[PDB]
Amino acid sequence: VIAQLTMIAMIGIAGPMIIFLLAVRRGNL
Amino acid sequence: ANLWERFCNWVTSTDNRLYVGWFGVIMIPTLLAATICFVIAFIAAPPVDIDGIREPVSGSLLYGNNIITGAVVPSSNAIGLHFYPIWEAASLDEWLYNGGPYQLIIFHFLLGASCYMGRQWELSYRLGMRPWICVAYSAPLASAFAVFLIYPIGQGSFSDGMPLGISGTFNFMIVFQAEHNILMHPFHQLGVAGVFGGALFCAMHGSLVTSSLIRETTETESANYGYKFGQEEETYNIVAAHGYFGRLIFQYASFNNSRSLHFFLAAWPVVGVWFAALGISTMAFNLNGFNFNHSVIDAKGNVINTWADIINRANLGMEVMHERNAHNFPLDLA
Amino acid sequence: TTGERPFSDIITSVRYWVIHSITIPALFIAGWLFVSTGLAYDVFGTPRPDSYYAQEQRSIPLVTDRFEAKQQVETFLE
Amino acid sequence: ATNRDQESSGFAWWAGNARLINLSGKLLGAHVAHAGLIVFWAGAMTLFELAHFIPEKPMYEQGLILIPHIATLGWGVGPGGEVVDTFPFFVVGVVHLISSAVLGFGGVYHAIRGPETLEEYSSFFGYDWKDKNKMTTILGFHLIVLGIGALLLVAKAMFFGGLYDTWAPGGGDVRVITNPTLDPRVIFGYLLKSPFGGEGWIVSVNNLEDVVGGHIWIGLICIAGGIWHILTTPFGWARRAFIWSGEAYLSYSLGALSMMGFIATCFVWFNNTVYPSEFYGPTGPEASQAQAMTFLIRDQKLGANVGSAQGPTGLGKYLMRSPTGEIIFGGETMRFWDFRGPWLEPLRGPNGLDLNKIKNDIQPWQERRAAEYMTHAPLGSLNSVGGVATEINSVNFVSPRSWLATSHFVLAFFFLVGHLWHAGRARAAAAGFEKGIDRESEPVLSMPSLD
Amino acid sequence: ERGWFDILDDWLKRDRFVFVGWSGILLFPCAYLALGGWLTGTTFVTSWYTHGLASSYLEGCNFLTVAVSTPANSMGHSLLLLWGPEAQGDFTRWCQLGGLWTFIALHGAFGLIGFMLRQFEIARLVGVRPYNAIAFSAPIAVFVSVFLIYPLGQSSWFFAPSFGVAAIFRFLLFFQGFHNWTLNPFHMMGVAGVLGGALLCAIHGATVENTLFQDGEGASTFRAFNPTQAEETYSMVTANRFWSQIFGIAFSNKRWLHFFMLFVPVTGLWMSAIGVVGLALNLRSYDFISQEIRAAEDPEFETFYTKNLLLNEGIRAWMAPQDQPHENFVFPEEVLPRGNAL
Amino acid sequence: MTILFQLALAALVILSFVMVIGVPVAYASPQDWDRSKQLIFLGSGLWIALVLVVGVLNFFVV
Amino acid sequence: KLPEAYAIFDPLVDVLPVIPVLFLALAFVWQAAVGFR
Amino acid sequence: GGRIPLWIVATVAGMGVIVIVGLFFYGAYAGLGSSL
Amino acid sequence: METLKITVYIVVTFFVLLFVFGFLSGDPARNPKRK
Ligand code: CLA
Ligand code: CLA
Ligand code: CLA
Ligand code: CLA
Ligand code: CLA
Ligand SMILES: CC1=C(/C=C/C(C)=C/C=C/C(C)=C/C=C/C=C(C)/C=C/C=C(C)/C=C/C2=C(C)CCCC2(C)C)C(C)(C)CCC1
Ligand SMILES: CC1=C(/C=C/C(C)=C/C=C/C(C)=C/C=C/C=C(C)/C=C/C=C(C)/C=C/C2=C(C)CCCC2(C)C)C(C)(C)CCC1
Ligand SMILES: CC1=C(/C=C/C(C)=C/C=C/C(C)=C/C=C/C=C(C)/C=C/C=C(C)/C=C/C2=C(C)CCCC2(C)C)C(C)(C)CCC1
Ligand SMILES: CCCCCCCCCCCCO[C@@H]1O[C@H](CO)[C@@H](O[C@H]2O[C@H](CO)[C@@H](O)[C@H](O)[C@H]2O)[C@H](O)[C@H]1O
Ligand SMILES: CCCCCCCS[C@@H]1O[C@H](CO)[C@@H](O)[C@H](O)[C@H]1O
Ligand SMILES: [Cl-]
Ligand SMILES: [Cl-]
Ligand SMILES: [Fe+2]
Ligand SMILES: [Mg+2]
Repeated sequence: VIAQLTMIAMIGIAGPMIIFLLAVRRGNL
Repeated sequence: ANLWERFCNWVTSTDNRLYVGWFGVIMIPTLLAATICFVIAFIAAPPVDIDGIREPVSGSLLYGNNIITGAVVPSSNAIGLHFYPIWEAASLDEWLYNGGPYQLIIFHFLLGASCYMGRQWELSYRLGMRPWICVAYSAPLASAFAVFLIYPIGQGSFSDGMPLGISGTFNFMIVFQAEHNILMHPFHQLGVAGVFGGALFCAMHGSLVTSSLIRETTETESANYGYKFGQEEETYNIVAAHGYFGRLIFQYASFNNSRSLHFFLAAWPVVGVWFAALGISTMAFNLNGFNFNHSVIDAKGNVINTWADIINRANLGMEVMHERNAHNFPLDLA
Repeated sequence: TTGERPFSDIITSVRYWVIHSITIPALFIAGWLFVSTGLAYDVFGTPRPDSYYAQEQRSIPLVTDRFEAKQQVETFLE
Repeated sequence: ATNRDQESSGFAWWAGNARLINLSGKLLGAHVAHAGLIVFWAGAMTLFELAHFIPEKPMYEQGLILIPHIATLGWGVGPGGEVVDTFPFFVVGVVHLISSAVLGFGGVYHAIRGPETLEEYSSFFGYDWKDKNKMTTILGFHLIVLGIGALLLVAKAMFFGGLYDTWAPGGGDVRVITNPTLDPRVIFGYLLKSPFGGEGWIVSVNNLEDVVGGHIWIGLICIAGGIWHILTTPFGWARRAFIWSGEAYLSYSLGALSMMGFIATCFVWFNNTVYPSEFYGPTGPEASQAQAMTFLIRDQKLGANVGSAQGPTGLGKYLMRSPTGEIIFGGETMRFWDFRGPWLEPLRGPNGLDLNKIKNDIQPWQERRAAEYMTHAPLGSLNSVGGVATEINSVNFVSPRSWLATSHFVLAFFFLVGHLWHAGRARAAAAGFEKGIDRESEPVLSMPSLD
Repeated sequence: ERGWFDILDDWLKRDRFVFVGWSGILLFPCAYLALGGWLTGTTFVTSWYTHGLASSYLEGCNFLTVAVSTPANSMGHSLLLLWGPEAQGDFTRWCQLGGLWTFIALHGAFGLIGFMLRQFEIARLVGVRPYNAIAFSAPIAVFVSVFLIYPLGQSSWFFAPSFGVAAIFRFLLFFQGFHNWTLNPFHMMGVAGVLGGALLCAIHGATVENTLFQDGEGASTFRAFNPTQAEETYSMVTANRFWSQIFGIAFSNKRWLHFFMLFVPVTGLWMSAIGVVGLALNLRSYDFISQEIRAAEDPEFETFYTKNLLLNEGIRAWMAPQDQPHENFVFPEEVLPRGNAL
Repeated sequence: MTILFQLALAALVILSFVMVIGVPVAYASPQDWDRSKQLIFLGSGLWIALVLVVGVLNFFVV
Repeated sequence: KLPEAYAIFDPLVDVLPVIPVLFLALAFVWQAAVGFR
Repeated sequence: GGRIPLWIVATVAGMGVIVIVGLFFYGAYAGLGSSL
Repeated sequence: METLKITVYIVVTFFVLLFVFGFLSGDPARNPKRK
């Protein structure tokens, strides 16, 4: 249960992390 | 020009009192045939063996019905999904006993109403209009397809299509509740939100525009005379209407953009009714309403009834009584 | 344009989050405990899973007396 | 940020993908990334199904839709649809999952990094929607690809181990197809069959020789047509019949997918040849027939004479005639007498169900299959409580046939709507009035009054 | 700017995010308590003692099955006040007796009065005619007829609708099996006004959106409108021609069109309310006497009307023992109406 | 083989998560795009090698 | 079940099929980042 | 003015909604209300 | 019944042919703006 929740937690963060990194770095959004 | 070219010019003329068009070439005769057969059957058709058990149900006025009980009765369960045109019958008397008029009516009507929808696109194109009125009409049309064609297909018989009659409609609804628990299906719930919300926003819009009509008449005249067909100026004050409604709720809950407002008016009931239609069209394949029968259980294992269980008891009453001579085996599996 | 501070200003300000990163979780935990302690059952008089029926009773404790219904529930609970 | 706001593109954020209509590079990105989404789901979903899969329970008791597709191709299964090796399922899942990373790579590259338009860069890869010849050329390439896909199925069936055959004599089994149907009178005869009951148009296909043969034809037709389109430009009558624009072409394809979506819905609902009931559960018609068979077997075992048993209505309680005289099961299942399935056919003779065979030849395997199918009828609730709507909780079951039919009806319907939306928009945009009526050039004001 | 009354009036009518008004003093507390009583009951409160049902998230129900249920039939039409003779100030017992039902129904009734007074108040301040308030009389007639008059004509509040999604589904099914309410011409008029209203909502929104004037360059057309613009945003002339040719008739008067959009659903809801007032007394459209006389004498005569009463008879016998627990119905298996096999 | 296999699979998984975030960020980033293109090429060839390694090692552990 | 050598990756396999839904929701995070311009 | 960008507040807040509703669905299959 | 069938088949064919040939007869051009 903790295993699947951890997996979806880091899968789930990957998308908004990409946008966050790009925004901080003034990338081509 | 040649005969064909003049004909085409006439068919597509923007000048005919009723637009004809290419969709209309199919719509006119199909709707005429469905209408004439319906009217004659509704008045005069003899009883129809809807459930294929030699138990004919009287639908017509001359055989003991009134406007509320009368129907054109679905075709016989012995036919199933078989195509049953007049020429498949040995006689008109056989065709009538077996519910032939029902098939003729519904096939011509579905074809004709589908062409009614194409014709709406067609004329909007002839007039230089945007094209999506036909998309709004797809919602009621999809709902008619669900109850006259998709449901019978799923269940294997036009005898389970919605009857063409007022009490037959209620029969179809009650049996559908027994067999699919439609009330507990979220697509029917979205349809309810669509129609209740459509009615609500209809009254809302009517009342907001009416409340802000610009004074153009005296107290002895209907205010409707304050508007003239084709005038350029808007006839109410939308800023006044928004000022009222933003205050009734809060500013940002109200539209001040007429285009957005009218798009919402279209979309809310149209989307809800598409889900209503998809509710029927998917319960056609027996994916049914939520079942919470005995979902709540106490520490020992006693069933603690909820309102869902009381619904279940009403559904059971419908189920055990419907088509009381048609089932021989313990499960109703279509 | 009625005067109050815009919501979008408030909910993107550091100070809103300093106050609310404590009040929101505190409220939620208080709701949690209202249930987990069992207190919700007693405030509202809702049966626990072991309190709908006595061990061998099998009829429901339906209230049947308007003015002594409160007493019936108390006796049913006995 | 070239064309990435409303002001410059003319399209609001919620219609943002319309900003791509004339940016072939970024549009190729969108398309390739999307193909990666499809391939991704196919691979991840298969692994999920496999991870959950208990090989001794029927697939159809397990919420499986993808393993059944693989099994029907003859991978992983033996006689009766018994699972003999899950490895082919694993291979299918992994290869799609890996492949989706490649497509996702290409998609992201084209969408975000590569040339936004391809025309400057390449004249082979660049395109103008209004270039009728380039359009039919690209269409031809895709036709050749699809034709090869169809022949891959033929290759499996004929040269790489066969297909699962529910009709195999002696019982369902994987079988190599050596004599595929080539006669165009049979193959094209299906297309002219009525879609009504007892006929079923192409949904009636009931043997693998016709299935394989049809894909031989379809593979050749697609390859030939693809060549044709590479080497021709549309005829004048084609030119005058269609709108030629990206949105128009999207609309034609939306109509076609809508039609195909409805066809698939009926295919999974009725057909038990390319959707073997061993893997997908019984069809609705099949389960209803199986119930009548169940009670006929039971009651005859108790001593009933099922041929002469008159039910409450006067029709035979167990057995009656169809409207053309064939002996069929009675009760409500009279509607389902067009049903055909391997467990029932041994009981049917030239006049329909044969009473002699019924009385003497029903085998225990037929009794078992009919009980299994009756009790796995495709009825169930949205929360997956199996059974009629009044059933109590216990059995966690909704047939893969219901999930697949309902999903595809929903998709096919919204695709019809998208067809109308886009076809009507493409017409208006081509004629120049998709943004509204010109207030100084309102067509109706130049028309005579209706009255 | 005078006495305290006029200073209070000033403050009540300030232009703020949420307008208050004199009507706000009735509306806000009543709407708040009705809504909060509903959330409180559905979250925490049982119906074990009044109905023999679980009805809260606490007991395990979901959003579809939770309700605030009516009180037991033995309560009759008690106001069931917290301080009244039944609960005698005991909050726990009051919850167990169904006190939240009358709490919600009555605060909800006063709240709707306050909302409609709000519509009149804001209309008067902004200087518009009060047709929105007038339209809202239809919701009011429905609430009052179904939640107050209906149970007042019956034995007790027990037979009012309970406040819940599935509970309301149950109320519909009960009205079919016991009142044959689908046969009632006042309900049929309600259905016409609701479905006709949804029809008008859809067709009017689609027509405006498809007869718009090109007032901008955008392919997304919403920006090409300005609230203060003098001009109609769409062509009534073209809309009229289109519908005249498609359907045979069309609106030509925009004022009539919008009044009719008020008229249809408002009138349909008012008609349904009248039918429910009749159902309060069991004054149903249950039967057609001529149908029954024929069917009683002729066992081969069958219509969809006789088929539906058989369904009603099933609903009543199968649902009554658990739906009406104060009746202590015991119906032996042998007496239950059932067709063959099922 | 189980050590080699399971490290190779964990590595593939981890490299994947890195690429999933890193490729889009690199592609839409202004500066350091030269050091990015190299890492992307390196990551990609490594990703492909690991797939083949897991694929071969599969049969020594299944 | 997955072959035993892969069993350790069971919880990861349970969550992968949902990833496409996340691509749809990502479009909204991105648009929110560029102010739905 | 605000230090925390609106698109992050939205994304985190939305994710929080998904989690709590997710939990409520899990609960339909376990403990009270689960039919088991 | 045979005559009826033949008649209806002829009628239907006639109207379907009108629909198809009609939409083939330069339909895009039959609008108020660009042809
Ligand atoms: C299948 C879904 C899908 C796809 C494939 C696309 C594709 C595209 N869109 Mg559309 N869009 C979608 C859904 C989609 N969109 C939805 C649902 C909406 C409404 C919310 C929109 C609203 C929209 C607007 C309003 C616009 C687009 C635009 C675009 C294009 C430019 C994107 C850009 O500038 O990124 C900038 C964003 C970033 C740099 C952030 C990162 C983006 C990448 C792709 C994330 C990849 C993550 C992934 C896990 C990486 C795996 C790598 C691994 C294999 C190694 C691109 C081709 C734009 C356009 O048309 O330009 C001309 C444009 O203005 N879209
Ligand atoms: C063809 C599409 C399709 C079909 C037929 C199925 C069918 C099935 N799935 Mg699979 N799946 C799909 C796609 C599909 N899935 C996708 C896209 C995903 C990624 C999210 C999954 C991920 C997945 C998992 C992780 C699991 C399943 C499972 C299942 C089974 C139970 C499903 C259930 O309980 O539904 C519940 C029903 C719903 C949640 C309701 C969905 C209704 C949607 C929201 C309405 C759609 C309307 C329309 C498209 C929207 C348009 C808007 C309009 C305005 C235009 C069933 C066999 C379960 C199983 O048994 O596996 C063995 C399981 O655990 N699926
Ligand atoms: C249909 C999909 C498709 C299309 C039409 C294109 C088209 C293009 N690509 Mg893109 N790309 C794709 C998918 C696609 N690509 C995928 C999946 C990836 C990830 C691997 C990429 C990664 C990529 C990069 C990194 C670059 C391109 C570039 C190019 C351009 C030049 C290609 C060339 O010169 O041919 C050369 C062709 C060959 C040497 C032969 C190809 C052999 C193939 C792989 C075998 C074919 C087998 C079979 C048909 C594949 C079936 C796949 C199916 C099952 C999914 C051109 C605009 C370049 C460009 O944009 O320049 C600025 C560039 O730098 N592509
Ligand atoms: C995706 C597949 C595809 C697509 C999009 C196209 C698209 C096109 N084709 Mg090509 N074609 C294809 C595959 C395809 N083709 C294949 C596989 C072959 C080999 C058989 C051909 C052989 C071919 C020829 C020989 C010609 C085209 C032509 C054309 C153009 C006009 C077609 C037209 O008006 O159809 C509409 C169809 C009609 C107008 C026929 C009359 C309408 C009937 C009555 C409709 C009945 C169908 C009905 C719905 C029932 C369906 C069920 C049925 C099976 C019983 C257009 C560019 C023409 C052209 O311009 O060539 C350059 C042309 O002459 N194609
Ligand atoms: C405008 C706001 C408003 C209105 C119209 C109502 C209305 C009602 N409430 Mg609600 N209530 C409110 C606000 C309101 N409440 C607030 C803010 C709370 C939180 C404290 C409550 C909490 C609440 C509870 C807990 C209950 C009610 C109940 C009731 C009902 C019975 C009330 C009653 O009999 O009062 C009688 C009192 C008056 C009518 C006041 C009259 C003032 C007159 C004109 C002057 C006379 C005063 C006099 C000098 C004093 C001498 C007394 C002396 C002999 C001791 C009725 C529907 C009961 C109910 O719903 O049962 C199902 C109930 O149990 N309310
Ligand atoms: C453009 C755009 C977009 C889109 C995007 C997309 C759509 C993408 C795609 C992507 C993709 C499509 C991706 C994919 C990936 C994949 C991967 C990364 C894979 C991996 C795999 C692995 C690593 C495996 C592993 C394993 C094995 C081998 C065995 C078993 C177990 C396991 C599973 C563990 C959006 C909407 C955002 C918006 C903006 C723009
Ligand atoms: C594989 C297989 C098979 C075979 C198949 C085949 C062989 C198929 C074919 C198919 C085909 C061969 C199809 C076709 C189709 C067509 C269509 C779909 C058409 C359409 C049309 C249109 C759409 C048109 C339009 C129009 C009109 C009408 C008028 C004018 C204008 C226009 C142009 C718009 C079988 C069954 C044996 C078995 C199983 C498998
Ligand atoms: C196969 C595989 C893989 C893959 C991965 C991937 C491919 C991923 C992706 C991922 C993604 C793709 C993600 C995404 C996420 C997202 C999210 C989490 C979102 C959410 C959203 C929201 C929450 C929204 C909200 C909002 C806004 C923003 C605005 C408006 C309002 C609202 C509230 C609606 C890995 C590496 C693990 C390795 C192993 C195998
Ligand atoms: C059962 C379906 C029948 C299958 C039909 C097969 C489809 C292939 C058709 C190819 C031939 C169609 O050819 C098409 O015919 C019509 C009618 O004569 C022509 O003629 C038309 O031209 C102009 C075009 O603006 C019209 O205004 C005019 O009324 C008409 O005479 C079209 O310009 C021609 O392109
Ligand atoms: C809330 C209902 C109140 C009804 C109003 C009662 C009138 S009160 C009134 O108020 C005046 C202000 O001009 C005072 O000057 C005056 O002394 C007093 O009689
Ligand atoms: Cl009935
Ligand atoms: Cl039966
Ligand atoms: Fe309006
Ligand atoms: Mg629970």
